[PDB]
Amino acid sequence: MELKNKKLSLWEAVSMAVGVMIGASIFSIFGVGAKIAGRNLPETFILSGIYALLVAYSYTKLGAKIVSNAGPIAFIHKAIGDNIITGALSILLWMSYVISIALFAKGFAGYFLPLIAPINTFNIAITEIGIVAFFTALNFFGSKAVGRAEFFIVLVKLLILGLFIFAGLITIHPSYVIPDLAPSAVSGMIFASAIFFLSYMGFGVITNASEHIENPKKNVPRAIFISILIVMFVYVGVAISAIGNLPIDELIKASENALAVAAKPFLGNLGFLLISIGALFSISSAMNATIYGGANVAYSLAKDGELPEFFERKVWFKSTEGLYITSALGVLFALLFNMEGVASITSAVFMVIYLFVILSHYILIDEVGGRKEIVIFSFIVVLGVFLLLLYYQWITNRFVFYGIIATFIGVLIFEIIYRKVTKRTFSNNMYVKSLES
Amino acid sequence: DIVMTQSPSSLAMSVGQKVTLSCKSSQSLLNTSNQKNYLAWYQQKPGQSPKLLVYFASTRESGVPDRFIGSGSGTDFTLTISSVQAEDLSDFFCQQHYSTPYTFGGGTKLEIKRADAAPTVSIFPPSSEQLTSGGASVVCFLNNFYPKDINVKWKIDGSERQNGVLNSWTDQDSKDSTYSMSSTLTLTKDEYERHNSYTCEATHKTSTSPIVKSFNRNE
Amino acid sequence: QVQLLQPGAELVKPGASVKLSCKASGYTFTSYWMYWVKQRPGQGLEWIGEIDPSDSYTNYNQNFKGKATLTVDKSSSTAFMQLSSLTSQDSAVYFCARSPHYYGTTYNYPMDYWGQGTSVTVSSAKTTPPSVYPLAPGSSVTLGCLVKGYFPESVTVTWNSGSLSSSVHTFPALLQSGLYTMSSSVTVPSSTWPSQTVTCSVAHPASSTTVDKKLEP
Repeated sequence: MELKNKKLSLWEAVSMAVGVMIGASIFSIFGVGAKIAGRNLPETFILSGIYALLVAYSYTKLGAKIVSNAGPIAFIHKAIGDNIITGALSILLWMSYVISIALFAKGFAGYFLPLIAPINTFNIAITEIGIVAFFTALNFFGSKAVGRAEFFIVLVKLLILGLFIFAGLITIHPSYVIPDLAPSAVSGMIFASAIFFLSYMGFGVITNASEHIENPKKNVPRAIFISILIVMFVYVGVAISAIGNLPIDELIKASENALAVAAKPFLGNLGFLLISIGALFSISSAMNATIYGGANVAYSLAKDGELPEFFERKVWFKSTEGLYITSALGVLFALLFNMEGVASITSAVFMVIYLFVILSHYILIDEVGGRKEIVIFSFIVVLGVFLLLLYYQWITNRFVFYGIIATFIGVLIFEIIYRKVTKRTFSNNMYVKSLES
Repeated sequence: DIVMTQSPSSLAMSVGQKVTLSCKSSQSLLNTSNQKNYLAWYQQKPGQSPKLLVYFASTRESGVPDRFIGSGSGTDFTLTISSVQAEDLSDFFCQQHYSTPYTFGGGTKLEIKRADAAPTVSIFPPSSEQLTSGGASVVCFLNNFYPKDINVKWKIDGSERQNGVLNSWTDQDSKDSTYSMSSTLTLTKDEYERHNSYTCEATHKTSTSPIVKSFNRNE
Repeated sequence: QVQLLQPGAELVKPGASVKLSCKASGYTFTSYWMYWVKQRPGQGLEWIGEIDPSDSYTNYNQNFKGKATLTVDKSSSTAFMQLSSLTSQDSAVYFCARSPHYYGTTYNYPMDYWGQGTSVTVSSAKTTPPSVYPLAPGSSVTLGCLVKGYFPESVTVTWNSGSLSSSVHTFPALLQSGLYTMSSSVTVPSSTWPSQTVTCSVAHPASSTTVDKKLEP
């Protein structure tokens, strides 16, 4: 008998990525971009988008020839074969989801409390543990149910943020928008663009779902490209409104719910509540997509060296212990570091993943096509942004610097241990057609 | 464990006729959220692996003839064979694929009814390489007859013999729905060579007169 | 295209063990369950257990707990069933069979692709190849092939390398004095024999034996 997976259309895939991207940038890390970038935030989103499109150049070329739910791990194995590098990168991919869950946990709390509450290390942890555990339990009753609502939640929050843009363009303060020129603000804008690389993390949910996407050779590259452009214009369109309606120092003060307060001067409490409600569900749908679509896929891949040919995406479909591990280390990253920390580690983990993808594109450039000049250029740009991020933490928050360095080593060390015990190998079964199908 | 019960035990059908095989389970095989019934039907031809016909109660497996139709829900299930063909002769097994341990029914045997046919009888002298090796056996083939009931009479020089006879019946033929039978009289080389007339007499319902095949050792 | 290779027969002594092999091809081995099924002569089918080839997760029928052990080898796409301390009860045909998995769902599936089954025979010593004797004598001519004195079961008799299969009768084996005897018949027109050629090929996998016999008058 023939089994077949439920396949996603182009726009369902686009919506999925747009959802996680908006939930991670607009409603989560916006406060960290207020402090570091200031009035130069619209430029930060443009600059981060440029980095993303250079990475997209590699992803779209590779994703048009190499189809796999393994995502970037297929590209890497097609390039440098099976080894501890490839294996550590697959665990790193799983980690990218783990740390993102922490990022969403903090963002949720940042809009939950100022809606219903004090703000402290204990109250934050309570709101964080409570929302993660709810999604951990959602596997057993309603992860599929929320997953069916994801497409609607995205359309609504786009209308919510869509009114936020055009209604804000009547009450703008053009004097607060005009870009800063001072060196410390310019370098601050550049430093923020490094932490805001994660703002375009749609690469993960699309490629890890590529075999569950209709006409994947066509619709995966398209989804990645369309999805970046939508959020880039949304980011900028929102960033201008927020800064040109509230003093930036008040936004740094009210960091955790930056957009909630920024609506009050021009929409009232009807707008405040709308942005607060719109934020919670935005993050909710982003978490559901990250855990049930991303983390579950990346975990089984790192654990087994391959993925099942047939599985339900919107539940933890295999190795349930991984669900709790993903949820646990998701809290362990939200407990230690603050929003700046989590965001900094997230971008660092993503960049190393992207660096090896651009390298894979270069190794396989004869097979997949593209210009060598652009690939080499993309590699250097991403490498520089990565170093800038590491240099920033080295001097600003050295605890986060060691938090980043330990992760890459810890992931590398665990891979050595895992490959010794289990002997797990990665095979081309990730991307080679199953013969029966 | 889920107990699977099949009915009837066996049925004899001529080509083109309709039959309904039933399968019963001690527990409901319906997944309340799925709305699916976890019941499968199989076909096992003699000496072969079971072949999947129907799954989830009513979905025909790829390549399976339209003549097989599954239906039912909960505890009561049906496999309809609208027009039994010569090839359909086999055991039919139901299996719950709902819950481990997975359990099969005991089966329903289907045999084919057809017109009466007379056996083609062939006698065979002990092979040259057979006797030049110790023993000597005389074989008689009774081919393509109906019904299955048949008898072989062996005669040494025109006198009855049944001491070293071995009788073997084929499974029903999947093409013409007939039976065939093998009868082997095994003797020692010494005893085989002390006689001349070897006779094989086939008695079958189709005639009161037995069909006779013979050979002499001096020919 | 999708198939499961099983050896035809295994002879083993009482108290000993066998590792029955099931070699998969045509599909991704680790994406489907492997089930195993026992069938004794004149009986129905009994599900022994299951294995997930990806992580070696097992689930057994209680009746076979401690009797059978299921393992896989991923690189060779092979599933194994070990049967322990063999008795007369364990002599039977053992099938391996594929089953769709579909992870994270409530759907369980039946068995779509089956091996040909290994007939396991539990007996003390005495594996012996068959002696193959030809059976040569209007319009049609019946030829035969006699397969005598072999242990254990079974043999396959094929005619003219398979090409002659239309008029073929395979007579079931009978046990006599610890040894098996079976027969095979073929029918051809009188204009196709003695010219052209008619040959019975007899295979006995338990002794790795193949014997050809040309039928001549």
